[PDB]
Amino acid sequence: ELVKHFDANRKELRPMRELEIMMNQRRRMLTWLRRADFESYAYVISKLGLQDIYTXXXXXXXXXXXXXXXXXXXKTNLWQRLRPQLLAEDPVLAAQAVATAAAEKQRQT
RNA sequence: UGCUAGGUGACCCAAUACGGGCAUCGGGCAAAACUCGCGUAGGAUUAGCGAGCUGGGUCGCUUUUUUUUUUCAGCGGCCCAUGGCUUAUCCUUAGCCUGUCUUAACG
Repeated sequence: ELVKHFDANRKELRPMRELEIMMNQRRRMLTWLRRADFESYAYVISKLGLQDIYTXXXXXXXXXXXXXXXXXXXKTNLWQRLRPQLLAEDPVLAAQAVATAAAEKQRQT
């Protein structure tokens, strides 16, 4: 609901720090819980439907079939960078992004 | 592989009588050569490595030789898995360690 609010409001700045605090503590919680109780980890990111976000390294891929996804660069504003990360780790938000993109492109047409 | 001692000689030299060289065998211990575990000058005004930059298969990788058992590497050619590192590369200083001097010691 905050990412819906935050394509709605762009120039908000105070609890966007709090938005970062939720994203970072959620990352801490998954990366702890995978080490701690793996069945609960898999259970939750199947029920919510989330990918793996755990950590010259590999992000715990399988034995074979080593499909990969790594992004490293070779001055920004806020929401122009905080939007595609939160789109990137979460597939439901990517689905909402492509759905509202098709919605606006066929609503303007 | 290299030394020293042995034992052999259808060989050569020496011998008022006998030992040396020369070939081969094998006992003793030995070097050599390779591999990896770590250590190691600073520089971001060196940030990507202009590269096979790492790995797997295939050969080529110039010898059989005592009983159940025995023989490295990208080093080159070919495919191929697309990865390997990130003080990685690049620069400039510099042989390295024990040493010697000092400090009470650490340095």
